[PDB]
Amino acid sequence: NLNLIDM
Amino acid sequence: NLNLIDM
Amino acid sequence: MAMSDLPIEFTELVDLMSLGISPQFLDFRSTTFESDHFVTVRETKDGTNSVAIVDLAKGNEVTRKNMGGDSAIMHPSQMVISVRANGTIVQIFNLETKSKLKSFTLDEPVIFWRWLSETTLGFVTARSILTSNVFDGNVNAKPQLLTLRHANLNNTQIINFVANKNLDWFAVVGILQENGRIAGRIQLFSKQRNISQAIDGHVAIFTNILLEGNGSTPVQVFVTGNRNATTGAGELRIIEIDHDASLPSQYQKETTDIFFPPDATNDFPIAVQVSEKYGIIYLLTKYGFIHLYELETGTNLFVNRITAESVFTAAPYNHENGIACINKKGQVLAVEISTSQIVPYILNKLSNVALALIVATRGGLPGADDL
Repeated sequence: NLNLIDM
Repeated sequence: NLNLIDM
Repeated sequence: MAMSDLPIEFTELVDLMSLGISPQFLDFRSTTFESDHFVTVRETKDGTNSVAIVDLAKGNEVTRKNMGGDSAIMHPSQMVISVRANGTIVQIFNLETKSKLKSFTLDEPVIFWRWLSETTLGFVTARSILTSNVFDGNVNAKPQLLTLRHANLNNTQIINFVANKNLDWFAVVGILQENGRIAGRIQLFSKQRNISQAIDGHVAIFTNILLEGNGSTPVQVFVTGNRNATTGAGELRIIEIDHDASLPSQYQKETTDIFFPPDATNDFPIAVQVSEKYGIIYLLTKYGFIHLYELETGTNLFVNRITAESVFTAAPYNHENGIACINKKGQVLAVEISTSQIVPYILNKLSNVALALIVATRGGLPGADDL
């Protein structure tokens, strides 16, 4: 799974 | 029933 | 700066110690604050618990009741109290109609709770995150599992649980000691994707912004503030979630420094609230500093000290247009922008015409007619 957000 | 608050 | 030129309005809503509240109950566990409508103080006297409900919307009227539980919160707007005993027995009552809305006993104790919306109460256990539709009419229905807690929140004190208006994005915040400082950890969860992400942060909130091109349809952003426990570096971040591909304008990620003065080594962010209407972020530190940021750009507008005594809790103020907090001396303090001075302040003190236009246009505020 990708990050939900760029952080 | 138990009542947690005395109404 | 002269008081008439401040870009904020400051108000002491009440001094709790003037109502006869003892300072031994002024702490995060005992004096709870879900909204600027009410403060609930759990008192113990000679072995017997009671609750004092302070109605900030009704001249600080105090309603006192004996109770058998040891933790209590009020609803954001209604005279609905939620009481738990030792994390397991939970009862929620409408104090007006006298009626019991929820009554159940949990096998796994609730260790933190917070209203997520006007309809939904959030619960965090040692292992799990749950929500209850408190007003669904099924009194004995237990909270529904949302997701398991992420391991990054292990060994934290849970201090907040927030959601978006759609109730499909969520954040749980915990703090722990690290490197002689307080570090913040956040579990972000997308219900639609059934995925969590662990991030560093002390504060979090979901909000909405109307951008040029997007008509009256808002885009959603997640706002978070952090102070790195190793470096001491403070950072606010604002990031889009769930971009609607039908809308022409997207929210470009913004990052801004959170200023900490040299002698504030052990300070960190304790709360963040947002005015959707005006596009203003209010970030409060534990030591009592307020920081304002504009939502579209992330620009830091203003920093000031609202209290010298430490803040232990905070909530939205004035229909979520500002922020309120409670300090260790029992003062309930509120900040919102001055609608008459904010644009002149940006124009004259910050000398930022573009930003003045943004704020004036979004909020319909005076001071920008000659630009």
